[PDB]
Amino acid sequence: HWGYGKHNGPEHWHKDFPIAKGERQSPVDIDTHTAKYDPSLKPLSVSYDQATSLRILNNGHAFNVEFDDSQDKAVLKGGPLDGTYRLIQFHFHWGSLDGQGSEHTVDKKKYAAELHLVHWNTKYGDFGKAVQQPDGLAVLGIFLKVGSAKPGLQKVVDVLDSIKTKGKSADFTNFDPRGLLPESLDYWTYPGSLTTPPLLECVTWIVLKEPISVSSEQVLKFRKLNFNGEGEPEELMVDNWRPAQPLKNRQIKASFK
Ligand SMILES: NS(=O)(=O)c1ccc(NC(=S)Nc2cccc(I)c2)cc1
Ligand SMILES: [Zn+2]
Repeated sequence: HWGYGKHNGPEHWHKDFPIAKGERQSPVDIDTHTAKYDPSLKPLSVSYDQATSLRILNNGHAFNVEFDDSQDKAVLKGGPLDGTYRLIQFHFHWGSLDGQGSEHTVDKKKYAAELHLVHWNTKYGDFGKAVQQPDGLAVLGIFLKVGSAKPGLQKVVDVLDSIKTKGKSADFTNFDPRGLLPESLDYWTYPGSLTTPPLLECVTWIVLKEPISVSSEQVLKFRKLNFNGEGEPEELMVDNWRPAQPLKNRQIKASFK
């Protein structure tokens, strides 16, 4: 199975998922001097006030906080998007050290971690149909740097003990994802892919300019999670990030001058 180790990591993925070398792969480096301001871009609309979180899951690659997406409760729209995208889950990618961990980079700078809030286009009826479409998903990416703690993250951090190993899940209702956002909604956007297998080229990427700060103690507890299942040799869940992929024939647009 694919992973992030020496023998099954990002350099291996193309063998089972040929699209790894495709024309709109993610993540990418965001070159801030080359990204063009696009005045025709609309403000982002994040409507999370009716969000219903259900569960948190260690899936052996990261942990997912899952939401009830059987109704328009938590949706993303506007920006570069047409139509409504429902929140289905969010997850993080992070490093073994504070100097690495994000998937996207900004002028080659790596952040300590990166949050992905995953949304699917309601015109395709379910998530499985949506990932088969070029405009099927919208993922909102948010960088994390280490500094002051993020109060809105602590509920997540405190449950990680109960989902230490692969396949474990825990009840996680009444969590408000609005506590994970930065102040500004300024963003870059470009067409890309899932950053893990099957690497489908179905994503409109929306990456926020402003990082959130988390504490060293918060990211430390990320790093205490396990890739392996219970009763297996311990491998710490760290460096579950794919590095920057060739931009090729794409332009990154900025929502801001
Ligand atoms: N890291 S990311 O580009 O935000 C991202 C978002 C969603 C997924 N995978 C979803 S949740 N599961 C999935 C998707 C497509 C096919 C299959 I099989 C499983 C995988 C990666
Ligand atoms: Zn991700």
